[PDB]
Amino acid sequence: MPLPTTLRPTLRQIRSELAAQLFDHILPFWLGQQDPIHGGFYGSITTGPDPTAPKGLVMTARHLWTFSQAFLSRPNPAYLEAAGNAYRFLTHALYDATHRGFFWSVHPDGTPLSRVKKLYGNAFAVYALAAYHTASGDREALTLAWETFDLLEDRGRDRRHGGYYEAFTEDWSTPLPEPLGEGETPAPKTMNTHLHILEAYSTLFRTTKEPRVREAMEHLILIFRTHIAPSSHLGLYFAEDWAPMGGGISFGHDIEATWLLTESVELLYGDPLPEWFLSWIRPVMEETARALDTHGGSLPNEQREDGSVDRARVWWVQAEAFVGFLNAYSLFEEPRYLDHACTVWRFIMDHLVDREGGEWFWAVTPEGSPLAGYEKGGMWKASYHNSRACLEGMRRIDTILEEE
Repeated sequence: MPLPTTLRPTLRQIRSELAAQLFDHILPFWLGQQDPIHGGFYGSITTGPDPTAPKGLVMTARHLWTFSQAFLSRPNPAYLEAAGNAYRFLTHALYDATHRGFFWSVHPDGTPLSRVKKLYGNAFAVYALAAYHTASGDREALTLAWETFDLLEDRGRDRRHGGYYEAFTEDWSTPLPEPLGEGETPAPKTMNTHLHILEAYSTLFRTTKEPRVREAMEHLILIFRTHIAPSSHLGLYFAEDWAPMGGGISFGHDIEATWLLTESVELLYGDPLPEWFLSWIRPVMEETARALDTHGGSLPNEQREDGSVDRARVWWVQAEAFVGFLNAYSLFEEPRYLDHACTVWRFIMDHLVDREGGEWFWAVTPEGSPLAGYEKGGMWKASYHNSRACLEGMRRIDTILEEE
C-alpha cells in the first residue's frame, strides 16, 4: 500500500532538523574539543573540558569515525582535519607498537594508561579506520584495520565454542572476562562486544569486499540467531559455552541490533532480505514498538535482572530507536514504524538537545528534565551515536521521500 501522504511533510521537516543538528549543533561542539597540546580530543567534558582526564580508545575512535563520515557527507576541511587529528592520536598514542592492537586508554599526553586489549575497543578502531580510509584515501589506516582484524580472528576467536573472548592482556596471551557486579562470577562473553564486532565487520566488508570478513560476519549472525537473540530480546551476558549469565534487557541494544543485523544480512544476501531474517527480527521490533507505547513515547534504559526498570531516557538509546524505527519501516513497510521514529525524534529535539550548554544531554527524565552528575563527553559519550543517527536518518528519509 502507498505511503500515507500526511507523513510526507513530517519527514521533510525531520530531514532538515537532522541536517541542522549534525552540521550546526553536534559537529561544531566536538570541533571545539580537540587538544592543541597533545592531540586527539579532551577525555572528559561537563560544563567544560578537563584536559587532565584520560582519553579512551572508544571515544577517540568514535570521533575518528564521526569526522570521516562528516567529510564524506560534506567535504569541509575542518572535518578531514579533525579526522586526521583523531587518527594521529589513535595511531601514535593508543596503538601498541609492540604487541599490536590498541590500548584501552592513555593519559592526556598519550602515555598508555590501561594497557588491556578489549575487543570492544579494538572493534571500534577497525570500524573507524575503515571510515577514515574511505574519507582520506590513507592507505596505512586500512593496513592497520587489517592487522587488528587479524588479531580479533587469530587471538580473539573462541574456536571451540564460537564467538569472541571479551578482552585480553596486553600481549594478547590471556583472555580476560567482563566484570559484572560485586561478587559475581564475571562473564567471559557479552552481547555488547559481539554486536560491535559485527558492526565493524559490516563496514570493513563494505570497504573491501574481502570474503574473510564476510565469513566472520556469517559466523556472527549464527551466534546472534542461536545464542544472543534466539527469542525477542538480546541476552546480555554469557559463559564460554554460551550459557546465559545474569539477566536483564537493554532496550537500546535490542533496537540497535535490529538495524545493525539488517545491514550485515543485506551485505551478505542483498535486497530483499531472507524471509527467515524478517521473521526472526520482526518480533524484536514489535517488542520495541510496544515498549515505546507502554513508556509514553521514548525508551527506558534497561530492565534490571530483578524486573525493575531504569526509566532514564538516555541519549544513545533514543538515537538508536530512531534509526531502528526507520529501518523497520523499510523492512516491513508498516507506516506505524515511521510514526514511532517521528515520535522518538521529537522527544530528542524537545529534551535531549542542549541548546544552552551544547550537544546532547547524556540522559533526561521521562518528562525531559536533564539528569545531573553525568558528562557531556568522555569515555562513554562521544560524537558517534547521534551523528550516525543524523546521517542514517538523512539517507533513509531521502530514500523514502524519493521512492516510497
